[PDB]
Amino acid sequence: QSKYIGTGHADTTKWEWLVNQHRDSYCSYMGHFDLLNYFAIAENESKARVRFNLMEKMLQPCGPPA
Amino acid sequence: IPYWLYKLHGLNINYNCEICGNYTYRGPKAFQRHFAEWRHAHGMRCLGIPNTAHFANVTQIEDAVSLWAKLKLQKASERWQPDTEEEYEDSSGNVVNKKTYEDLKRQ
Amino acid sequence: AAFSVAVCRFSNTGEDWYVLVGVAKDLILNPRSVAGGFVYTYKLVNNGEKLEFLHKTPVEEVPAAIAPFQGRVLIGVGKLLRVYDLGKKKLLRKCENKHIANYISGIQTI
Amino acid sequence: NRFTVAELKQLVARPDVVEMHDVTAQDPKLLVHLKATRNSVPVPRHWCFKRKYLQGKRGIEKPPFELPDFIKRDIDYQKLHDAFFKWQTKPKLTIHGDLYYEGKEFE
RNA sequence: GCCGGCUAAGAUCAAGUGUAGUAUCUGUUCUUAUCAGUUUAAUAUCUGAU
Repeated sequence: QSKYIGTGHADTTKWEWLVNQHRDSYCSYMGHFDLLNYFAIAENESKARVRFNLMEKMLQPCGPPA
Repeated sequence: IPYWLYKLHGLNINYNCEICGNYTYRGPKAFQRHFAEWRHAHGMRCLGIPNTAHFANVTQIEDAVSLWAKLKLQKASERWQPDTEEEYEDSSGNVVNKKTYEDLKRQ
Repeated sequence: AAFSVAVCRFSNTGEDWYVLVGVAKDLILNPRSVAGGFVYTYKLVNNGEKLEFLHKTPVEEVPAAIAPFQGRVLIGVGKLLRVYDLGKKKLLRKCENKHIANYISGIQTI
Repeated sequence: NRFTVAELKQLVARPDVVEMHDVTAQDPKLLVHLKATRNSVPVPRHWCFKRKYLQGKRGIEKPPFELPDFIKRDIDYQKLHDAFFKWQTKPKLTIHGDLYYEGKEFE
C-alpha cells in the first residue's frame, strides 16, 4: 500500500518511471500555490478548472498503454 | 602461462579495428585502447575522418563515414550568420550575403 | 500573440527611439505546438503616443526576449539567440548562436 | 535482440558520450537520453574494473596527510585564532563532478 | 613492487580455528581444447555433444 509507492527498482521500465514522475508532479501542482496560480494564468482558467483537469489527467498520463 | 589469469583479465579475445588498418587487438581492455592509439589514429587520419571523441567506440567504414558526415558542421554555428542588406535599394532587398553586398557595392 | 517588448535605438539609424514587440502564431501549449513567430518594429510615432508598423520580421520559433546588445536587437527565439539590426523590410540576422539549452526565456544586457 | 553499437549510436542525437557497454542495457535510448544531461556526473570508472581501485596500485608512495599551513602557520592566545581563523588558506579542489578514479592523483 | 616480463593481478573445492557479526589459516585444481542452450553490461558459470 504505502511500502515504497512512488519509485520502482533495479529493472523499472522508463514508462513506469515517467508515469510515477507525472503522478507525483501533479500533486505538487494541485497542492502548491505558486505552481497552481501560475498555470491558471497561462491557460487562462479558474483554479477549479485547472485542478479538475490535472485530477482527470492522473488516470493514465504520459501516454498510456491502457 | 596463466590460463586462469588469461580467462580472468580478458585474454583469448580480440577486436577487429577496420579503420585502424584492420588490426586485431586483444580483449575489452585493449578494445577501448585500440580506439586511442597511434595505429588507429594514423588509420583514421589516412581515411580522411578527423580524430573526434564521438568516434571513439566506432569500429567500421560506412559507419565511420556516416559519423563524419552527420556529426560534421551542422546548421549550428553557420558562416557567421551573413545578413548584409546592401544599400542598392535602401527600402527592400536584404538576402545579399557577406559577399553579394560586397560585390554589389564595389563596382 | 505577444511575449516581449523593448524600446531601443539603432546605431545604423538615427536617435529616433524604435520599439520592437514580439508575437507568436499558433503557440498552442499542452501539448507544446507552436506555428511561428514575428517581431514588429514600430517607430514610436506621436513622440510616444503612436507607433508606425515598420517591419514584421518572421521566425520559425516563438520569440521570448529582446534587448539592445551594444546597439542591436538581441532576440532569443526558441533555442537560438540572434542579434539583429535595423531592417528596412525585415530584421537582418547580423549574428546568431544556436547553443541554447532548451528555450531562451530571457536575456540580460551587460 | 537489441540495437547494434552503431544503430544505437547514430539514432541518438549525441553519440559523443556513447559507451560500448551501455548499448546492451534494457533501454539504450533511455540511458543515452539520461546520459545527455546538461552538467550531470556519470558513473565512476570502477563500474567494470574488478581490482576495486586499490589492489592494482597498492604500493602508495606519498605522505599520508601533509599538515596544511592554514592552521599550522596554553597553546596560543593571540596567534592560535589569528593564524588558523585569520591567516587561513582556502582549499582549492575540484568543483562539481570530479568523481574519484582509481588513481585520480598520479595522473 | 623491479628493470614488456619475471605466473604475488582473479575465480573455485575439502578441512581446521573463532565471533553476536565480519572473518582467519593450510592443502588443491584452474578449463591450456571446440560447438549448442542458460546467464552475465560483456566475461565467467552451469547444463549436453564431440
